[PDB]
Amino acid sequence: TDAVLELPAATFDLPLSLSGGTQTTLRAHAGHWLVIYFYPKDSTPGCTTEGLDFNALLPEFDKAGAKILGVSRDSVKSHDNFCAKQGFAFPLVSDGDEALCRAFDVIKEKNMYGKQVLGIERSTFLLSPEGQVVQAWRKVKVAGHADAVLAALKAHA
Ligand code: NA
Ligand code: NA
Repeated sequence: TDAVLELPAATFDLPLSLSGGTQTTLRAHAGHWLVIYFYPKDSTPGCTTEGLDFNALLPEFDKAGAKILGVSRDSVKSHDNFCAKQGFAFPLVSDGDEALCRAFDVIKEKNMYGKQVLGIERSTFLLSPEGQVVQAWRKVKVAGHADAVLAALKAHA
């Protein structure tokens, strides 16, 4: 009833490689809210702006017991460098095989260059303590986005 997106059951058990060398799974986050934001490329202007915006709001997400994960298909080492340079205090998922991206249907196609071109569409989701995807933002506008996600989280929580 309250889900806006249905994930395959296996999605919740995928090993997600994080910055810093550990793995997590979505099921491992049971019992608390989770914000998952997908972005197309480490260390680019929009992705850096977005990450810094979430980072600045961490204490507000903490107040709500929520955790955040950023996701792109960059490598663990790329993510480590990005986190260190920017000072991010939340993890980044290295979804190199786009398994998590496909589950959330964020790999979108565009007819461009006389080709069918597939890429990550900037998107964010709110996952409830019981693993339901209860809100989505697609084709995300970075300006104001982290603030809007925090507001929605508070309203849902
Ligand atoms: Na960087
Ligand atoms: Na959760």
